[PDB]
Amino acid sequence: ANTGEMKINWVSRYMPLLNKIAEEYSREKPLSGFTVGMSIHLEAKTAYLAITLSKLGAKVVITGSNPLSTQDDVAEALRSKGITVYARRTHDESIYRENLMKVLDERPDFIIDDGGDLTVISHTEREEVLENLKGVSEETTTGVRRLKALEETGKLRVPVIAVNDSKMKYLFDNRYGTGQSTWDAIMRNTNLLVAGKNVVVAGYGWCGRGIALRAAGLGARVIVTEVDPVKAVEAIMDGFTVMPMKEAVKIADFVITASGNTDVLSKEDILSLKDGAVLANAGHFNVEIPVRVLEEIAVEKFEARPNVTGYTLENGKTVFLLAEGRLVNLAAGDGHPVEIMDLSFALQIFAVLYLLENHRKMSPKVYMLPDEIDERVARMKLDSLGVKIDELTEKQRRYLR
Amino acid sequence: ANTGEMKINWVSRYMPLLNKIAEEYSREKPLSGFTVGMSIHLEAKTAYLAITLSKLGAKVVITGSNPLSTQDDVAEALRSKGITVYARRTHDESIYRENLMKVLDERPDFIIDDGGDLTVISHTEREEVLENLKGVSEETTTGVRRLKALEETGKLRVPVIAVNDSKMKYLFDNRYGTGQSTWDAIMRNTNLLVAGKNVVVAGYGWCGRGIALRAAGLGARVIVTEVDPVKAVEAIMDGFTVMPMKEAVKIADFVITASGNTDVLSKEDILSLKDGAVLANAGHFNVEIPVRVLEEIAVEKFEARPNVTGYTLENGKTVFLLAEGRLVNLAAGDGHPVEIMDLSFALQIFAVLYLLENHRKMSPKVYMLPDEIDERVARMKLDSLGVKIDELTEKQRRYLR
Amino acid sequence: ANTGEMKINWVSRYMPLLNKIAEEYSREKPLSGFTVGMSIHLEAKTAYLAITLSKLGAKVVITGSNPLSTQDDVAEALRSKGITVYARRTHDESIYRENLMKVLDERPDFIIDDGGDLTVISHTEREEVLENLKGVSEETTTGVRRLKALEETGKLRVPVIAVNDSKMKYLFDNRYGTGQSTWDAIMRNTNLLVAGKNVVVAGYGWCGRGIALRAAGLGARVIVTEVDPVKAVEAIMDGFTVMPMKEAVKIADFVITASGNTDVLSKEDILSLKDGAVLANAGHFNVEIPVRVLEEIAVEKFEARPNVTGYTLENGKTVFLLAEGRLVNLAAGDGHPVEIMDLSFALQIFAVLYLLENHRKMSPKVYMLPDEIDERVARMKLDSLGVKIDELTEKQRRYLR
Amino acid sequence: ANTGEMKINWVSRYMPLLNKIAEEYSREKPLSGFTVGMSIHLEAKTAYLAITLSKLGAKVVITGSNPLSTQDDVAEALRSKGITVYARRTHDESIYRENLMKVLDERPDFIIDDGGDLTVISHTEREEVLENLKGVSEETTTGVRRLKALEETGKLRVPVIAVNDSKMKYLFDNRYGTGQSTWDAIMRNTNLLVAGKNVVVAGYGWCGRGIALRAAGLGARVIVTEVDPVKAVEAIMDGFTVMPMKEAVKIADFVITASGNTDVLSKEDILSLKDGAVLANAGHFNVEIPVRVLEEIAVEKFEARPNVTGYTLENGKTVFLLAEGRLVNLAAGDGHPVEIMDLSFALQIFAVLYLLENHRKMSPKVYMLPDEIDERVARMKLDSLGVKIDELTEKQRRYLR
Ligand SMILES: NC(=O)C1=CN([C@@H]2O[C@H](COP(=O)(O)OP(=O)(O)OC[C@H]3O[C@@H](n4cnc5c(N)ncnc54)[C@H](O)[C@@H]3O)[C@@H](O)[C@H]2O)C=CC1
Ligand SMILES: NC(=O)C1=CN([C@@H]2O[C@H](COP(=O)(O)OP(=O)(O)OC[C@H]3O[C@@H](n4cnc5c(N)ncnc54)[C@H](O)[C@@H]3O)[C@@H](O)[C@H]2O)C=CC1
Ligand SMILES: NC(=O)C1=CN([C@@H]2O[C@H](COP(=O)(O)OP(=O)(O)OC[C@H]3O[C@@H](n4cnc5c(N)ncnc54)[C@H](O)[C@@H]3O)[C@@H](O)[C@H]2O)C=CC1
Ligand SMILES: NC(=O)C1=CN([C@@H]2O[C@H](COP(=O)(O)OP(=O)(O)OC[C@H]3O[C@@H](n4cnc5c(N)ncnc54)[C@H](O)[C@@H]3O)[C@@H](O)[C@H]2O)C=CC1
Repeated sequence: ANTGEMKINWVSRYMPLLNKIAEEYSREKPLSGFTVGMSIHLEAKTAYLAITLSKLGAKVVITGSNPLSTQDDVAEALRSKGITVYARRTHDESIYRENLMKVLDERPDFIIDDGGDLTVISHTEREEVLENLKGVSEETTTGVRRLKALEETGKLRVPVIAVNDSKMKYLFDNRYGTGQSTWDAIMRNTNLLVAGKNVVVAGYGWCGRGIALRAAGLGARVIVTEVDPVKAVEAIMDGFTVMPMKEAVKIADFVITASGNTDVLSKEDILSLKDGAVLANAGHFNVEIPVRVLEEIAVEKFEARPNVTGYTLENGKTVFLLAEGRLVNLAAGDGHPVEIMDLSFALQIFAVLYLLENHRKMSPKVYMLPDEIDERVARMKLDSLGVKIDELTEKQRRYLR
Repeated sequence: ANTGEMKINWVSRYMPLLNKIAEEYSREKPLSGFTVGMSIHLEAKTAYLAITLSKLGAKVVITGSNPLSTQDDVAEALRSKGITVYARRTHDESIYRENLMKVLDERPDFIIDDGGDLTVISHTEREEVLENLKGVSEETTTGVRRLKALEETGKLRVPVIAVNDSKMKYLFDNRYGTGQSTWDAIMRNTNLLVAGKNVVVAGYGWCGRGIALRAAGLGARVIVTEVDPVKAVEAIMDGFTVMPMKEAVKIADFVITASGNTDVLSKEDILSLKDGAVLANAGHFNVEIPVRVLEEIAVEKFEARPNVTGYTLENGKTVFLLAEGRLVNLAAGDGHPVEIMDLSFALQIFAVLYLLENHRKMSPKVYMLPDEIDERVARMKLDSLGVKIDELTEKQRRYLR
Repeated sequence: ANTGEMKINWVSRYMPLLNKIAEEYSREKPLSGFTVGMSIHLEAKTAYLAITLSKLGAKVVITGSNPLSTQDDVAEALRSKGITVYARRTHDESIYRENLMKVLDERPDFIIDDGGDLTVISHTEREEVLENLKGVSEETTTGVRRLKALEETGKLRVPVIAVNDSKMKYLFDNRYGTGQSTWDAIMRNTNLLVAGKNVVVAGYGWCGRGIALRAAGLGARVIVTEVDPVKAVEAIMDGFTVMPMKEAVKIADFVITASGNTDVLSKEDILSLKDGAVLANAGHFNVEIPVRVLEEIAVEKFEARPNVTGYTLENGKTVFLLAEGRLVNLAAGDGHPVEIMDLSFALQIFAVLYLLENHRKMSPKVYMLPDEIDERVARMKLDSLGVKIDELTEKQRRYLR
Repeated sequence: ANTGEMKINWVSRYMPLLNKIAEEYSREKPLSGFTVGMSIHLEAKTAYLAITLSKLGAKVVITGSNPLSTQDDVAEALRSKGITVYARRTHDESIYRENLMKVLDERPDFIIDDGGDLTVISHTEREEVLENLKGVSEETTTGVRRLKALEETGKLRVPVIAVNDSKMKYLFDNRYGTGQSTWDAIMRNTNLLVAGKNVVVAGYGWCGRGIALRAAGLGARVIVTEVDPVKAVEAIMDGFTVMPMKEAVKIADFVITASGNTDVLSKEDILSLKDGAVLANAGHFNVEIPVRVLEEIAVEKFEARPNVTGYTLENGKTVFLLAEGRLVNLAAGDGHPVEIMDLSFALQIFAVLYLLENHRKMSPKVYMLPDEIDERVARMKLDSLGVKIDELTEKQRRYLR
């Protein structure tokens, strides 16, 4: 309450956008009477999202998506601000859906949820809320995948706004954010030098490039592994070396998966890995780096550092795995940078305020964030940054037509 | 003939893809009987395109998009290889359309043309050819704009393939190509230092970024001007400074337009320009930098260097303009790098070989290059580069589904 | 003991050089009978230095240069390996010199000390040890400053080797090390975004450039402030913007002192600092950023984050200070990267083994590390990195002469 | 005269420093009566050096160090400004020393010469001038090598100032200058793509790093070959890959020597070079890349492009050599960038004005440029660039002491 108060005060002074949203809507309180339910990693940052939603006059009901990572002192700071928060260090799967169930026990008008776990529970086990439910906002990718399977099978009966697709998210979340946060998680938990070390990045998309770029930034010799030749050729042009994972693994000092795939490393590769090879996953679930395969194949297994688990193999070489193969920057770092998140939230807060406005006009279909929002957030960010860009004149506006 | 022969031998050893296309189709000669007509900047590189088309068994009939000489040693080298080439020797367009007319006087099956000047002449003044004409390939942007105005007004009656849109073009043409070639044109014609000088780049798209990137590569302090906030915000994130052209112009050492616009500089800005400011256009026509406005406003006007024209203004300050405000890397450099062009051509050679195959199956509509070609060219490039990437397995291919 | 054991096991697998020194001298035990005394920041890394010295057969007697930062569990792990370690969370100034006194109470042959606090205590209060004392190694800068004041006043009567000057230290310590460790300390303690933020670096020497470089690496727009025009001119050429601290301070998001000076910021500048400006010192003592001046001028003062202290000023703007103005990467991070340290140690280990060899041959004077050591460590590093460089042939060796 | 006039007008507007030296000494004409003799590559830039010296009131007597590169229209423009210039497309070795002889036939007070060819001719064949001769300025390296062999054998009897050693030259000449000018020479003469190509830089000193840096700048994957492990280790840390020339040569697209050595490539390596490998020398004489060895070993030899000579080897692979193995940016480019040269000149103009002042005070010894000049030029450059740096205060000036 007094610590979780500070963890939020710190975050608060660096969420420029949300503060702007909170002084251009705070008075008009457009979300009064309306109650927003949400399932999301609970910590200082996501909490400021809830707090500014509340500042807009909404009744926020949160669930601790992260049972393990629930920061007690923060959840308590939220309650003392009039925000229903159902979170427990449950650890047991059973208790999660139960909390999910309790937010629905509040029949919300709008829902900003995780992986569609909340909106899907409604459409298949609790239609009560399904009626009062006016709109849904989905940031994840798993979720959007799910809330689309519904739309295609006509089972979906509420408008959804996927904010995972907008050049502003891909830029700040996927590129700059996961880029900085991934390397920060890696060096705060290992204190290894990055300069003059071979870093292998598996996958060269938004995240791959970001991680790669930042790595080059730290002085690393970057090697990129790819499956899509078009990306592989771009990596070359970017001054990097491209090779098969089978061949790269033999020289890597760090290996980072950033592909939305599985088993990016085979028993083979892992056995080629040189001694002291640190592996991290900055992509999907915990399947990019074969954790199961490591566990079995391991002769020994031990905790070396707070977030580093080491595995000694038959070859006598021992490999380290950050955050147990889970999303390294989130489960070992601070997630994304405070302002990076500020923007990823600002987008969601507008996705909600959009659902509220063009409420009815919308039909039970999953919509991609409206391009008008990106333009808005960008202008707001430039504005808080003290940057002013040129405005298109009529001679030109005409010319372009 | 003996010089133009070498200018082609040089290019020839660095067109990896076209040589691959010429030894995997050279024997099978799939373009026999077929005659390809084309309007394109005539020089060593574009000539190797014609030569490899001919290697495939085609009768190539070329027109000199660009005003050449009667004995231009390259044109003569092509003739001595059995390639009808109608080169223009004037500035006035009277003679240009005339040559355009003579390629049609050969009634071609396929056409790789410039700005649609060739395919549009057919549909509106020469329907004879319009029947034998089986397909058209359009690389430009003005052209595709034009050959679309037709399709929309149903006046188009032949399938068209726009190769201007494919991530491979945007990458190699727009980014790395114009990026390198633009700075090369600028420093071979001025020999000024780039390090520690303020470079202003107007526009931050594919070309903007590339030029920007490369400039930073040369040591310049880059300033970006933009109209689209989403791009402007990305420029900040990339470590650059963003300001209005009005404000940047006061400190620029070089100014480079890369926006598809006009009058990126007003009389105002030009008079703010410091003395010795070199301006170049790497974008559209010769209207990005107001050449007309410079000519009028100028107190003096003189040729300083082979491609630099200087204008002394009322303020006593004199500004320089590269390539008369025209596309600087093309009219002052060598166009794009040899292999950059090799790829931009390889794409077109396949666009033609596609029109030939899926010939009839296609209906008088403008099609975007088939994604299967990009994938192919990339694989071919990686292969000549000696790079091998990972192949997707079944566990994963299944997983992704 | 079981935690401090791991904190050392971790470090141990990433100290390539020291392990090499520990298997090319481990058997020969050249430091038997000899006891090494040392005053140094006590933690996992410096401990492995002591451990490998002991592996060489020396009796190591350590003092906790850092009273406050003494990691009990690590000190205890050292003791359980036969290493006298006098460290206490003393906090009281009095107890520091007392432990310094107890290592002398062991009359050492060689001394690797901190700021000359140990060798100066001998020459001015305890000449007993001054006789058995055979050699001294000085890594600091303050120390070497001091142990030179002695040599010049003939008060010094023992050979000293200053390892602070060698291109290998300046490279790994001053450049890459402090460069990475500084940004790591700053982002693990604030989780702020670095991309698209103005970073101001005061001073452009080894450390300035490194910090600058890395900052650029993270996406920041870098501004450099300098007093030596030669450096300032180099910063421009490197693509950065240079201005007076008075002017830069008005736009900085981070300010980092890296000059070996004091009051790099005046009451003035601090009052120009924008709200939320984070300040960090990566240079000398805690005087670069005027901490005293902040404390007085402050209307409020509060702890915001574990290593961030915030000061609200009369202007209502509040500024933050990392690690209380002390060396930010050391007192808020992990000091330098593990391998960076491995090399900074390897150099000292040889400085000792040099004092042992060319023991007598040397006269009571302060010597700069012998260039022969740099060459050795570099070759050892290249070797552990798996890098092989060309060997000069006779045609060339002769040619160069 | 009217062309050579413009080639000089162009250069003139981008020699900020020399213009400043020409309006802070132009009135005072401190070099009246005094005649300056000099042997230097004659072209627009070096000519502006002569012209500003003349502006200071000196009688300039120039020789065309470059017999082949003498730009007639420029030499004639100098004469029409009252400057004795002995230059001829001699081509014949005999005629060079003859012109050298004619500048001495003018008995100069000061000499800015090339490789000591002028000052050494005096001390060994023409002592007449040796008496009136008051001072000598040496910029080269060969020269300084020579004029030192004299000093050591007491044969030297006139004060010499070596401007080749000053951090300002190493910076602008060796680093940024040769760095930009080298890549410009290479891409204006080949138009090959640099991005995504392997660039091998032999030698990692001031020149090596610059070339390397810039190459990375253009998107190349850089490979560095070195003999000094300290540099090799720095290259790794800089994000590059280091290997033996024998191994790098097999994958290079460009090879650039920047070591002050010979036969950086053996018959062996040359035969490993892949087809189309372009080689350039940016270092010493024409012996870094074994031109003689190429000539012999070659099965064919032909001119491919104005500055590219190609050699087809027994293995059927043909390699290209820029500028015949000579300093590539000078003999194939424009030498260094205009302002880079402006600074390298400004330094020499002060070295002369220093010889004039502290004329007698100096004894027949070779002196390294006085650090007071570096400081001066840097301040002058910062000033023309519109940059203002902080001034050290008393609290600090005292502190530092
Ligand atoms: N760390 C974080 O906080 C964040 C993580 N992500 C995750 O990062 C992953 C990738 O993000 P994006 O780059 O935007 O996806 P993307 O589609 O833009 O890039 C994916 C690339 O991975 C490559 N790839 C697939 N399998 C591979 C394999 N076995 N080896 C090497 N390369 C392979 C593909 O060819 C593709 O180009 C996603 O799973 C996403 O959920 C997304 C946002 C933030
Ligand atoms: N030099 C060459 O060889 C090549 C030239 N181009 C030309 O470059 C131009 C742009 O190409 P791209 O960048 O890839 O398209 P793009 O759409 O990605 O770049 C356009 C950018 O310019 C900005 N912009 C428009 N007007 C502006 C103004 N008045 N001031 C500042 N910014 C402005 C837009 O907001 C946008 O971000 C086109 O005209 C194209 O034809 C394209 C390929 C190669
Ligand atoms: N944080 C760490 O772990 C490390 C810290 N250091 C410390 O960093 C400091 C600098 O190290 P170096 O850069 O190698 O010395 P340096 O001499 O190479 O750099 C110092 C620079 O500060 C500039 N400077 C002085 N006063 C200034 C002012 N008022 N404003 C702006 N610039 C100013 C000087 O012109 C000089 O170039 C030293 O005090 C050193 O002990 C050194 C190594 C590691
Ligand atoms: N192109 C131009 O206009 C200019 C050329 N130079 C020339 O560049 C050359 C080097 O300049 P710096 O870098 O300042 O000298 P440097 O000493 O700073 O760097 C030269 C490096 O070459 C390396 N080296 C020597 N032999 C080698 C071999 N066989 N293989 C691989 N590496 C080897 C050495 O370890 C040395 O560090 C000199 O000969 C100089 O005259 C200098 C300035 C301008």
